[PDB]
Amino acid sequence: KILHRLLQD
Amino acid sequence: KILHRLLQ
Amino acid sequence: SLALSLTADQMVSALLDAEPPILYSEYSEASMMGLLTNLADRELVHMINWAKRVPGFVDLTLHDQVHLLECAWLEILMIGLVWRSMEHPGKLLFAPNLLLDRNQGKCVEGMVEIFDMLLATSSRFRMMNLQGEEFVCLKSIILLNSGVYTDHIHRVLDKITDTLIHLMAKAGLTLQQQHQRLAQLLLILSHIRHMSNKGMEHLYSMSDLLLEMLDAHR
Amino acid sequence: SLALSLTADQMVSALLDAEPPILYSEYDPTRPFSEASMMGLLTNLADRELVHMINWAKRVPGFVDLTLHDQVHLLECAWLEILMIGLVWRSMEHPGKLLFAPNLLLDRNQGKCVEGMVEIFDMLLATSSRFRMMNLQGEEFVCLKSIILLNSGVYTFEEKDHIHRVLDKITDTLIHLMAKAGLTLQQQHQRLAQLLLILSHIRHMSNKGMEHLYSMSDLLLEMLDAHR
Ligand SMILES: O=C(O)CCCCOc1ccc(C2=C(c3ccc(O)cc3)[C@@H]3C[C@@H](S(=O)(=O)Oc4cccc(Cl)c4)[C@H]2O3)cc1
Repeated sequence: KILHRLLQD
Repeated sequence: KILHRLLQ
Repeated sequence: SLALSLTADQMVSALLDAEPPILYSEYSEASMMGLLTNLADRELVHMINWAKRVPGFVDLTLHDQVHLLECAWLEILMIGLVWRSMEHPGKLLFAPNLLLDRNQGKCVEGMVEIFDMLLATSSRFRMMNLQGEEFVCLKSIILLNSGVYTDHIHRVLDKITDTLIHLMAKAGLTLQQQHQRLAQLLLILSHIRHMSNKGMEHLYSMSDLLLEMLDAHR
Repeated sequence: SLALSLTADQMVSALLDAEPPILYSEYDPTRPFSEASMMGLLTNLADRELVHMINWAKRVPGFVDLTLHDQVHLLECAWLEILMIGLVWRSMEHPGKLLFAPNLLLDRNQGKCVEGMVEIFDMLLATSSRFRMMNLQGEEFVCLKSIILLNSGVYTFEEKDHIHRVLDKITDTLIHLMAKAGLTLQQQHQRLAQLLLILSHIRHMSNKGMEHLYSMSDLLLEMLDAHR
C-alpha cells in the first residue's frame, strides 16, 4: 500500500 | 408530501 | 420563542415527557428487511409527534421542519436503537421481541458492517454510563443540527448545551470532566452521521413514507 | 507518549508548526474549460496535498504512538474530511467563494461545471460562512483538524483508549484557548459545542463526496478504495 509505505519513510 | 400532512 | 425561556429542569422534563414508545416487531434476507422496514415505518409516525414536542421545533416554518426530519430521520432511529441496546452487550434490541447479534446481521448483504458500527456505538454509550437525561438532549441536537447547514436553531442548540452541562454539574463532575464529557458525546454524533450516510446509500440501492424520506437523499 | 505531558500552549505551538503549506493548482491555458479538466485540476491538487497531509499526521501529538495499522486506518477514513476543513478554512475571508488554491478561487456557478458537485460546493460554502460568523481562530482550527484525524476512524478498528485520552487533551486545549480569549464559562462550553457539531457536517460532506468519487493518482485510488 502507498499509504503504508509513506507512513514508514 | 406525506411529511407535509403529518406535520400539520 | 418559549424554548429560550425554559430552565434546565423544564427543558429536561419536556424532553423526557416527549419520548416516543418502544414498539414491537411483527410476530431470509427479505424476511429481515421486511421486519426492519415495517418497524421503521411505524416509528417514523411517533418520531414526527416527538419532533413537534422538541422545544423550538414548532417555531420553524413547515418547510424547515420537513427539511430537518428528512435529513435526520435515520440518525434519530439509529441513536434510539443504540440507546435501547445499551444494557444488552453484543446485541441490538430493535424491538423487545427482536434482539439480534452481529451473526444474524450477516443474513442481509452489507448489513453486518453497519451492525458492528451500531454495536460499537452502544458499547461506547455503555462505558460512558450515558444517562437518559443526556440521551434525549443528544437526540434533540441531531434533529436540529443535521440539516441546519442545508439563527434561531443555533440559539436552541446553545440552550441544549447548557442543559447538558447542568446535568453533568449536578452529578458532581468537575469543570474539566464536564467539558471533556460534552466533547466525547458530541464526537459520537459524527459517527452516528457516518452510520446514517452509509445506511442511506444502501437503502436507495435495494413503504409510502419511507420512500419519500429515502428519496430526499437522492 | 509525550502527547499527554504537553501543556495547552505546547499543544497549540506543536500543531501550528506541523501545518502543511498552501499548494497551488496547475495553470494550463491549453486545457479547455470542461468537466475532465476541472476534475483533473482538483485531482492533481488533492494528490499533492495528501503527501503533505501524511507528513502532517506524523506530527500530530499521539499519532506516532499508534500502530502502523491504525495510522493507515485513521488516514483512510479521514483524508477527505481533512482536505475539506482545510479548504473551508482557506475560504473564510472569501465570502461566496472556495479557495482551492491561491490561483484557483471558485464560486458556486463554476461548481456547476461538474455534474452533482454544486450541492457539495453549497455545503462547503455554508460551512465556511459558519466559520466566518464564529470568527474561528487558527489555534482552534488546528485543534479541530487533529480531532478529525483521531476521531473519524476510532469506532471502525486498548489502542482506542490511548486515542480517547489524547482527544480529551485536545478538548482541554480548546477550552484553554477560549478561556484565554475572555469568554465566560458558559460561552466556553457553548462555543466548544458549536465547533464540534460542525464536525458532523464535515463528516456528511466527506461521505457524500466519497460516494461521487468512487463512482466516476494511484495514492488516491487506494484512499478512495478504503470507503468501498
Ligand atoms: O424500498 C423500500 O421501500 C424500503 C426502504 C426503507 C427501509 O427502511 C429501513 C430499513 C432498515 C432500517 C434499519 C434499521 C433500523 C434501525 C433502527 C430502527 O429503529 C429501525 C430500523 C437498522 C439500520 C439500517 S441499516 O443501515 O443497516 O441499512 C441497511 C440494512 C440492511 C442492509 C442494508 Cl444494505 C442496509 C437498518 O438496520 C431502517 C429503515
